[PDB]
Amino acid sequence: AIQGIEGVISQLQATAMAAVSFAGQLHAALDRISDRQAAARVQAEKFTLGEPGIALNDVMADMQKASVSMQMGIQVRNKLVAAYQEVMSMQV
Amino acid sequence: AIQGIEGVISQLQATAMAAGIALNDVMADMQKASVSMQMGIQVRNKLVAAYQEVMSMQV
Amino acid sequence: ALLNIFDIAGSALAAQSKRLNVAASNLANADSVTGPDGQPYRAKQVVFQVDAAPGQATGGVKVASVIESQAPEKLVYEPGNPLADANGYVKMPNVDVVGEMVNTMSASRSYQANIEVLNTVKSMMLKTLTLGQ
Amino acid sequence: ALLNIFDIAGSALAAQSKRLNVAASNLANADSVTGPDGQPYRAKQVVFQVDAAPGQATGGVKVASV
Amino acid sequence: LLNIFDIAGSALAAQSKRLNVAASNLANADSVTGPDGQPYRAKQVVFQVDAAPGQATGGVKVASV
Amino acid sequence: GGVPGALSNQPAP
Amino acid sequence: PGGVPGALSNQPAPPN
Amino acid sequence: GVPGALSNQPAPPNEAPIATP
Amino acid sequence: GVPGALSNQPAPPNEAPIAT
Amino acid sequence: DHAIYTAMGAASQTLNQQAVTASNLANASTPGFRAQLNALRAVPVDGLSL
Amino acid sequence: DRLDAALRFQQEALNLRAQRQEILAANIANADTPGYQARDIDFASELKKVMVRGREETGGVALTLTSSHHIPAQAVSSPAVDLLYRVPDQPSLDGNTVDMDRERTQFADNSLKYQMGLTVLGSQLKGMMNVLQG
Amino acid sequence: DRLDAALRFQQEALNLRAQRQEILAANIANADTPGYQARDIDFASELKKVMVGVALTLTSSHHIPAQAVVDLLYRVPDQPSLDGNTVDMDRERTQFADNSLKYQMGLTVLGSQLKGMMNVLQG
Repeated sequence: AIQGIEGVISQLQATAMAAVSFAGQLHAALDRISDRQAAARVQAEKFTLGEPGIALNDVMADMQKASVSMQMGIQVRNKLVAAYQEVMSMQV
Repeated sequence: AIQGIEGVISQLQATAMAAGIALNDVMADMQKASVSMQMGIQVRNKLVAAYQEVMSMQV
Repeated sequence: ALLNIFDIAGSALAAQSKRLNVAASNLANADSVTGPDGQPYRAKQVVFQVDAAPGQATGGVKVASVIESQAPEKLVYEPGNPLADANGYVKMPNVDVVGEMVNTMSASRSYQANIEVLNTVKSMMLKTLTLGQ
Repeated sequence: ALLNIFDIAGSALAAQSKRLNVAASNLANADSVTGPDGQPYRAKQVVFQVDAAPGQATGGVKVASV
Repeated sequence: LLNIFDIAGSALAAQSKRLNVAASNLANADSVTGPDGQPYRAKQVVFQVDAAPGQATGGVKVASV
Repeated sequence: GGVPGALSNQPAP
Repeated sequence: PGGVPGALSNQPAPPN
Repeated sequence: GVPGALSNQPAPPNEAPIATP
Repeated sequence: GVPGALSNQPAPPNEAPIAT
Repeated sequence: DHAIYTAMGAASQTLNQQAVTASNLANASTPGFRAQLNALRAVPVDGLSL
Repeated sequence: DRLDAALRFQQEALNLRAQRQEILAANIANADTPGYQARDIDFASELKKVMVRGREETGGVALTLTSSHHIPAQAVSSPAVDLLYRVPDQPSLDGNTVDMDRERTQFADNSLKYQMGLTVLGSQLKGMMNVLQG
Repeated sequence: DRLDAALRFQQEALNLRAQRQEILAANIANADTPGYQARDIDFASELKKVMVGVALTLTSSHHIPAQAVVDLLYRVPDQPSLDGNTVDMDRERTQFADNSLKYQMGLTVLGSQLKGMMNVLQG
């Protein structure tokens, strides 16, 4: 927006005068896990396609790693949900 | 720190007077943290219950 | 640090696959006489090295380079074949068939052992993920 | 298409089959006086080349011509 | 490490050693000389009980060739 | 790299 | 220092 | 071209005459 | 040393010569 | 796992000996020929234990 | 502090089990490489050493990343364990001392002992959630 | 459905592998027929074609829904037979074994994807 760019220049002036989070970390972890899974899937599809240079060893190992990463994400989600349920049971 | 070295010499005077990350680590610290959080929740619940029992009195 | 076993065993699997492929290529061309450049086929072999960067204690295995096998070229007296020598000494590859068959068997067995390592490691990782639950 | 080992070994099988066919045809025509037309039968030979391949280090066997 | 595991591993090692000795002997049925010029004298392994701290029952160790 | 694996698709396609 | 695996390094090599 | 490739055309019939026509 | 035991010193390089 | 290599060496050297014998037999009519003797030498591998 | 100290022995034993299995897998991978002496560690002595003095690493040196656009890179970070040589059983011309029977027996034994460590640690952690359960 | 889009590629690859397996086995079975041409499909191109329709509209209950209802490439002959049969044993045996292996690999990948989608939900 024009007013949005005004706000950007205002924050730049703020930085001049002066002279990431848990949700961000969870989003980063989800993005990393999804990117790994998509990379393994894309390599598997490329191997199934018949394109040269892609070895079955690498495909199978990358699928293994993607499965392990998915399981790690599932466990983290399970605990996190359990901790949230525990906190919401706290008496106030 | 200068104050940190002051604290070190103070503890020496006290002695005078007296005379990447793997799943193995990730999971273990994750479990602890869960255990410590549960302990904190239970202790606070006990304290809050005691306080409400005291305040629900009749004087 | 069970994740590094993934890298170690994957590198080992790839190296053994390359070794088996090179051995099979040598075996399939034992009877060849000509190459794409007209040169006789030279038996080739991989070189295995520890896949450890400077300062790394123990790693998997890696294929450094593919080298021509050191053995006299098999001379055949056929001065009627269009490819020949000054005295009619056709040069044939120095492939030792027994060695290549034993190499293929050894590569297959080492490959299967690494697969077992990977399988049991993944099972342990899943457990570990089921630590407290 | 084929896995590399499959292609190499299948090419080896096909090349050996071609060589065996040439040998059998020669053994059949050992006493032939005239061919399709009137010219004598000439013994055939099969020449094995190594499939250059991008890898070069690994490659099967092809047969350019008889 | 674990007892039965120790026993089975020691016995696997002993039987592998015996198999290797037998294979080397079979290879040298017709050998006429060695490096020094002496004849090849056939090898045979000696099995002994590995129960040093385990009373009279334990694994098998190859004492000598 | 220079050598393709045995379990790879026909380097020669 | 590694070396060639299999047949070449398990056959009796020349002296020098 | 190479024996074992894929083409959209059937191979011509395999005739082997005994005498020259 | 007993085979299968642990020692801090590496085994010497072994060789199988043909002629002494 | 390494007895296979001992047996493979034995088989390959048996092939070499057979090649020598066949080369000798091919020259049964060669004028003034001297046959090549063959002998299997045993090489003991010198490690530390057995 | 108290909970960290109570669960520290089994946690460290399980980490050392993981590192020993990494070493054994490296030995199995290099089983056909000519000129590779098999490596292994003394579990008990190294375990006591890690408990008295905390875990340490030989390398670990990595590029610092002050900004959000710096390219992350690390050299090597291996443990401070003593990699000892295993005594060979029988000689080999290529020159490696990886005897496969020994490798696979140690692998299976380490596997079961790691599962035992997981079981003990999980039992202790449940044995604690049971208490914190009211 | 989004679930179809995730599993579309592996399902189509598995179906194409089964069809090519049937074609190769038909080539094996008709090896002795004189004048039979060995046919095959180009797996990658057909997989593109399948991966890259209009159900007729049903106004009421009685209205009947729309009723539903690959290209074969000739193999280049290697050796000329006298009966006109171009089926080669070795080539198609290797192709048959390879197709069996790839069918198993596709089954493995599809099963892994379904099992992951399942353990995401289980709880």
